[PDB]
Amino acid sequence: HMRIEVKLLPLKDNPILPFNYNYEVYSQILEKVNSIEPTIAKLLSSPHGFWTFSRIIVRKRKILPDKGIEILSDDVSLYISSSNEDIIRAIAEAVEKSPEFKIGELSFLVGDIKAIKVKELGKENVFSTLSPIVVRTVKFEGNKLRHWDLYPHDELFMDRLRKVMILRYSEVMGETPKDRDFTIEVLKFKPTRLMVGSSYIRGSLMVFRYAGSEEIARFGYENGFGEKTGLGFGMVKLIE
RNA sequence: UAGUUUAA
Repeated sequence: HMRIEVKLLPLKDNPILPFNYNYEVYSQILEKVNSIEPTIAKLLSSPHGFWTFSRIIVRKRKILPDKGIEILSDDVSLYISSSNEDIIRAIAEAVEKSPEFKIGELSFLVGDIKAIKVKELGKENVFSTLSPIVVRTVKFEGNKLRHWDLYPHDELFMDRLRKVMILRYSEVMGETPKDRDFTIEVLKFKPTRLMVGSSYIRGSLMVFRYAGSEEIARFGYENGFGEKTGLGFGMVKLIE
């Protein structure tokens, strides 16, 4: 398990961060790890989800629903996480090498790059969503095959996430997970829709209590929960 | 930041 904080610096003044920055941040991270390691940057774009990143955390904010989030604080930080040590490596160097970010009209400098300590998984534990968890099912509109975004109150929901994890864990850990049973009781929730390119993505910010696997947890902890983790979704933090 | 606008 490896988790890092990347502190960012705003320029110029009265900085305003759009809410769907979500996609771009990932795009730029893919350029940056590309130049220095085109080979490891293939895992970044992998849909099977070898990593996660969080929202850009803004500690002092004024929320102005028209324009975006107001930055009142010196620096804002973003947290990348993953199970295999070598992606974090790539990104550390990659961004420290070309620390120029722009999301919409807000340009960014990479201030320091630290390493976050990983709070030891409990026996039974609780997670807050550090970036909205996504889960989807196939849905047909007439002829073509598109997908439909799920929320915890949809019933299929709990059942996709079981598949989505077991699928993902076998597809990276390389083997089937020993114990496949888990259940998550949902303590909080807010839905969100974020933009990517021309399309939309709906996912569930939420707090919740997970029980029933060492690895499914240790795994969802490192690489996040559900689908599309690579784009900045699924990352969780463990509060108790 | 138990939180972040907009609800196919």
